[PDB]
Amino acid sequence: NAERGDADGGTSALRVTREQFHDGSRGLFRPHPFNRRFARVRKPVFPIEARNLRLMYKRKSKRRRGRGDKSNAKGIRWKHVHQQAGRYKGPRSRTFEGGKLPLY
Amino acid sequence: DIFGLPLRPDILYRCYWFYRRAIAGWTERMQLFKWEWPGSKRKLRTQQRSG
Amino acid sequence: VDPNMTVDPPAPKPDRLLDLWANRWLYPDELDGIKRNESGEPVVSEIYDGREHQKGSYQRRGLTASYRWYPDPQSAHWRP
Amino acid sequence: PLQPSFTPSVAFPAHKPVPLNSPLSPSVHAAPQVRRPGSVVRMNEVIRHWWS
Amino acid sequence: LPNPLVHLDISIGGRDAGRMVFQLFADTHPITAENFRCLCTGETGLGYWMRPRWYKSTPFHRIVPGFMCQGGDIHRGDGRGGECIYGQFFRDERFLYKHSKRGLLSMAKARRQHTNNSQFFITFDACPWLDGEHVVFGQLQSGAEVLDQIEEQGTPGGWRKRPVEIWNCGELLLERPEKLYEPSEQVIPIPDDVYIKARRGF
Amino acid sequence: SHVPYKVVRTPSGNLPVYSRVRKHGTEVTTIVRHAFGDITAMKKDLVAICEAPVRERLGTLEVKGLHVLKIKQWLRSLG
Amino acid sequence: MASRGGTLWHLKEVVIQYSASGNSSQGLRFFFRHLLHRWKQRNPQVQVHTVENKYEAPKATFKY
Amino acid sequence: IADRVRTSWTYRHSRYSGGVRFSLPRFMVTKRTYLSTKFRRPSTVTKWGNPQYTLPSNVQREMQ
Amino acid sequence: GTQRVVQKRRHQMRILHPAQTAYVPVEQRPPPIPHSLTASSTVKRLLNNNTVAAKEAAKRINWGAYISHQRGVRWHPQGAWRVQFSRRNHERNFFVRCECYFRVGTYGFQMAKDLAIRYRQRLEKEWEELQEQWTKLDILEAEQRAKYKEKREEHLLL
Amino acid sequence: CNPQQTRRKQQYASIIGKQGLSKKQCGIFWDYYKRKCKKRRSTKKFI
RNA sequence: UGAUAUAAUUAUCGUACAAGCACUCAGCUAGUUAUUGAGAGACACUCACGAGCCCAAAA
RNA sequence: UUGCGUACAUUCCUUAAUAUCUGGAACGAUAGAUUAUGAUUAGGUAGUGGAAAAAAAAAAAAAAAAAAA
RNA sequence: AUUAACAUAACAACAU
RNA sequence: UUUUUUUUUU
Repeated sequence: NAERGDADGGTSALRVTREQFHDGSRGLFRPHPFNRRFARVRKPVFPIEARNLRLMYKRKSKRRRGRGDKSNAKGIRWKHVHQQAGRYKGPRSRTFEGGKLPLY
Repeated sequence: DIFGLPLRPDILYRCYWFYRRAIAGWTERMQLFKWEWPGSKRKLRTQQRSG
Repeated sequence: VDPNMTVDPPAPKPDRLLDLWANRWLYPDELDGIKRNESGEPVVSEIYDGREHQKGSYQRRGLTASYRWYPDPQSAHWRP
Repeated sequence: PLQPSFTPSVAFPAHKPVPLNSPLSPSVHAAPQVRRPGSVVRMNEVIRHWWS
Repeated sequence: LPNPLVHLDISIGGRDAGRMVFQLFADTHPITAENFRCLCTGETGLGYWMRPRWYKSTPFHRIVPGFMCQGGDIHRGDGRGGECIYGQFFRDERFLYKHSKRGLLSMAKARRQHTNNSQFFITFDACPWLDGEHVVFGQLQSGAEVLDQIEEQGTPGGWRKRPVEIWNCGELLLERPEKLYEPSEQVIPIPDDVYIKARRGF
Repeated sequence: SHVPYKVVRTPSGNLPVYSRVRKHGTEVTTIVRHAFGDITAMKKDLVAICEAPVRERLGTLEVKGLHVLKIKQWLRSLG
Repeated sequence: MASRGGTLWHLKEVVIQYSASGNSSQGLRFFFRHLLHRWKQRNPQVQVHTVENKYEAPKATFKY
Repeated sequence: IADRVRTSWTYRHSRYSGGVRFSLPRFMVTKRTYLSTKFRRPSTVTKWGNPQYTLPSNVQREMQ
Repeated sequence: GTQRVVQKRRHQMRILHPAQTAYVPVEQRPPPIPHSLTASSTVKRLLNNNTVAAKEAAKRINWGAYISHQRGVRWHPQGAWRVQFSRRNHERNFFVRCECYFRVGTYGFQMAKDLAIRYRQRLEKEWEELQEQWTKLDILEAEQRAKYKEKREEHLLL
Repeated sequence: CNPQQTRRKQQYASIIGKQGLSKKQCGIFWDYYKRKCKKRRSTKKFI
């Protein structure tokens, strides 16, 4: 059972060999997934090696300031124009409130 | 329970990298600062009478 | 230019509907696997005739005899 | 075509399950099978489920 | 309920021509019928331009003998105008009836699809080629002698020999053309009232 | 059994199901751990039962909303 | 393309340089086994040649 | 990957980001040196790329 | 070290907790309402408005008509029946993506449904047949290859 | 951070993909090319 | 030959324009770092275990 | 009286959508080939977010691949 | 031996 | 050695 070929052009009880993998000598070429050489996708999963290990998820990239105008970096103009140039950006304190007494 | 577990490359990634980073140890790659060099402190060109 | 010309036939009925949505027309070799009834027509025809579902559909794929537009009263397609 | 020179080889339909009795059944209810280093089940399911 | 019975008084060159009477198909075309009846009665007030939405004192900008005669413009009266009670433009309606009778009424259209307005036209003869492109909502019941006189003022180029304007309008208080297909009942899951109710908060 | 999947109990004798709160108490979901077998059908079942979306994470099954109790009782019936 | 009533083609020769060990050439390699033979038959008017190169990226040259 | 960007709650994972769709028109532009046509067009080619002649028909026929 | 204290709420001398429901076993689960319906405005407002008029309208609304007992056939907010059939084949270089639509304004609510059903049913069989032909094609190819190899060996023997 | 690096990379790329290059030929890239070749030869080594 | 067109950059309410730098090219040169921090209604990724988690320095 | 010139169509063809709600909770699945009348769309300083690239170095995976040789 | 800026030369052009 | 440890429970 589960070994016939039931071919087109009517009916035919042609026996076939059920094989997951083949060399194409007697059918369709079915290479094993255990080979990067024979892989169709650039990023395989199953083949284990030092050069294949993946996170399975996109990783955050670096973003350096002052690298082109078109870049997705943070603001550069605000930091320079509309900002206190004192190397502290304010009083060297922790409870400053703008003249008025702190909360505490 | 040892030899019959799902294949998890994700875990292996970390596990692999751990050892590699460990192996590194301490690198001597260093660069000098402006003050670390041997030099003076005085100016070179005063503002007056020289554009 | 023949004044005794006749109106173009209606839209054709393709044998296979997969080619309409596929990226390439089936080759002659592949078309050999088409089941047919005693009448000679595809067996599949019983389920569905295969008529046009939308205005100016087959024309887009070029299955029509000739190309026509709004100016042509013989034409039938979507208009903005 | 009717009488080829060799027995053709064809795999099970990927759009359908496999009998449990078959060694190539990754289902949980698969029957016991004595395997050896190098034995691989039908990857159709295994690749899709790389963690389960 | 009984269908509306509107009337129009035409004046050719300042002379009282007569009084034509039309019957609107409210049963089949409620919206369309309603539009025309409201415009004729002038019971809606002003409009977009602060103008009264009334067919009174409107010229016919097109008179083609044996084909049709256009008119209804309230803004300019030339043809590049129109305004419905609903607004500028309104959606079309099912194409049930054909154009195979003398005196049939039908709305006009612009280059675009949905450009229906107050602008209508009366057909003088059968127009098969117009089938499906226009909505039929009215039929002449009496006063063909006025349409016959109006036909004389047309030219092949659509020119006008003498002024043609509607003097008075109003509504009277007290066989159909062919059909394109056979109407049949349909499944209406969502009630009509719901659509109205949705636009107000509910 | 009539299920293509099974669940493994904790050492302590508890089901692998918990809750999850994120974004200062504004995203409450449930977490399912230790899932084997045909998970594709499991997701269908879960979604059907819970009337809520299901996300397939990297080795964990998340379901929108708090359904811990429901999940637990569902699992207990299957065994 | 067709010319003079479809009695004259433009495309003459096609050379394809690929590798037998590079991973980037996987696609080419695959192509060379399934669709190459099928493609050739359909276009008998065009010559096709292949060049093996290990330490070189794949490419294709076309002659008209 | 996929057809479009999925904004649904079902697809909000880090594993769904990245990738690029194939495009023939764009493939012949991306990563390709630009070449100007100025001072390069032959005499046999019109402004619109159409074929051009450089000899009277009479002469052409005589020398054919 | 450091302490991480969580916030809590009080109400009637009771700790407020999120809503939770138990499990109710069911022998047979009925089909769900298509999600596509929500893509319109009439239902969107209905859902977004918690009022007696909405709750009454809900009752009146017939939800059972939009349910389709056929894979590949779905409702669309455009007022149509969408037919979906997507398949890929790299080996044979064949990719199909059906995007057929059956408009209501052209045929009708039931007619369109029926038609769509029929179309999907047809496509299934078509695909089946194509696959069956591809297998024999493959076989044939194999045979030709073997004969060519034998012919090649003949020349070496000569 | 300049035009010079582009020239060096283009030059390098033009010679990297070859075999049987002499020291006099390689130039400044001799070390790199030798390391590349030795790296490549690693695959042919068996137990 | 016909038609058409106010170098570039920063600040500024203001293309502000008769304000500031630059003849040109080559080399160098301005957001570096969590064994110590983090999700706080102007935006915060992901893995493992689970009512339990981590284990410091010797080694 | 009747006229006419004029700025802007996503009619045609080719792309794009990452702060949980565009159908999509669909289909397919061995790892996605881009929806043919499909709805909203795509001017932008400051600020914020997503994605593709930068020819190099390291890794003990650079020959199970048709035909030809 | 060596890139650019910079310096000189040769050839190429006709509906003018 | 640090942190966490339901306010519900027929």
